[PDB]
Formats: sequence, structure tokens, C-alpha cells
Amino acid sequence: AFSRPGLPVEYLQVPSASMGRDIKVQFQGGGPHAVYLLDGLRAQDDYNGWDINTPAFEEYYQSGLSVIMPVGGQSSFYTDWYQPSQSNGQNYTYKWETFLTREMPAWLQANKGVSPTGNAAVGLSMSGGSALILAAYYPQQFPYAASLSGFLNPSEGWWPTLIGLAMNDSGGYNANSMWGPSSDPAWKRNDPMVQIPRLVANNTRIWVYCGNGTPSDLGGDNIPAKFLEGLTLRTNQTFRDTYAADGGRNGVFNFPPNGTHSWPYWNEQLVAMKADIQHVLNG
Repeated sequence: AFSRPGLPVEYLQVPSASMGRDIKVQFQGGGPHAVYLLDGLRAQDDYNGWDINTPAFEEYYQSGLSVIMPVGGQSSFYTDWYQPSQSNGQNYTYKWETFLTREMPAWLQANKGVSPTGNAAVGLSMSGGSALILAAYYPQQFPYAASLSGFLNPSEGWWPTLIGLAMNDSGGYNANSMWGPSSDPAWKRNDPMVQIPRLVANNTRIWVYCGNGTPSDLGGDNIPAKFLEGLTLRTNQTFRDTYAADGGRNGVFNFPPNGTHSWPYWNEQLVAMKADIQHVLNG
């Protein structure tokens, strides 16, 4: 990520009892509250996409916030799966919600002094919705959530099909093993649109970036770009309108015409929200 010399980035091995393996975590300490930077659909096992593609660590150096980049979890949606992914030979069950909400914060509190409460969850593409869902169900841990080009209504219309095809294109993962058939309650449970009343009741500070142009990680679905763009626009508009109609009053919604679904503009948003996170989490 082309950091300037002299920056204290660490790589940690954090045991996950629920997944029966160690999870690598890239870490920069800087204060008791942290920004959890979640990865996209094609998350690798060596480095988090934020560190591969952006200067996130340097941008948040001496911000008064710690930065946590978990590594791994391709196509996981940072959720707890029903079962090991059926077809690609996965030999354990993804339990990334358990890891992010229980196992990892316990480790970081005991060893780093990072507070398990009062943090920000920031996700993009696959994990944009994850960040909102984490805030919806764990508001003490995440009073702040940002979704950058997230799937804001994964249980509706075209989205279960498109997500299923995207997960197969990203490591051959099976959405059915994750949340069941699209009729299963897990799809609505993990749908940010459906959980808007929780975000409102929690008074979650939400930062929602809506990009333009060709969506990301949908490259293998054999569908015209403009159709995907139309679906995305409609779903994003519905999310914003529903948040307002349901009494939401703690949101930032960003829809710049030249914004794209890409690391450069996801970084642009991460930088733009820094003062916002600082004021909300640290006064």
C-alpha cells in the first residue's frame, strides 16, 4: 500500500474457536476505539484489500483511532453460515459474525486495550451491507457504520440470484450454504433494508455511499452493465427513502455523479468520513 517509512503496522494471528483456525488480522494501534475495515467479495488470505489497494493505514495514522483489517473470508459476507459451503470443498463453517463480535474484540481488548464498544464498521461491496447489519444487531459495539457500494436489499428481487452467481464466481462459494434458499429467514435477517427499523431505534450513525457506473464483483453474471446499474440505483434510492420514512435522522448519503464502484472512490469516501468518525466516536 506504499506507506511512508516509519509506520507501525502489525500482522496478528487471532485464534477463532468457532472456525477452528487462526485468523490473520492487520492492525494499526492509535486509540481505544477502532475502525473495522471489512474487505470485498474476493478477499484474499494474505492481505486485506484495503491494504492491497489503498493508503488507508497512513490516512488514519495518528487519527486517534485504531484500524483493524481482518484477513480472509472470501465471499463470506462476514456472516455466520448455516454450513460449510457445498460444492467447493470448504471443510469448516464460516462464523465471521461470531469472530468479529466476540472472538476478535476479546483478543484485542486483552492484548491491545482496544475497547469492544464504541467502534466503527466500514465495509465495501460484499461487506457494505455487513457493516450495517453488524451495527443493527450489535449497536454497543458499532454506533457507527459505513456501507460503500453495499448490497442494501440482498433478500429482494434480483439480488439473491446475483449474489449467488457472484459468490460462485468468487471461489465457488454457495449462497444456499450461507443463508439457505432465498425463502429462508436468514436472508431478511441480514438485509439492511429490512433492518432499517433497528438502525433507527439504535440511532446508528450511518454513512452510505452509492456509486455510479458498472457495479463491482458482478463481472460474471452475463448481464448487461446498464441493467445492473439500474437495479443498483433503484435499490439504493429505496434504501435512502425508506430510512427517512422510518424516522432515520443520523445518516449521510453520498451519490456523486462521477463516483465509481472502485477502490479509488472507496478510499475517497474513507478519507471523507474520517472527521465524521472522529467526532462521533471520540467527541
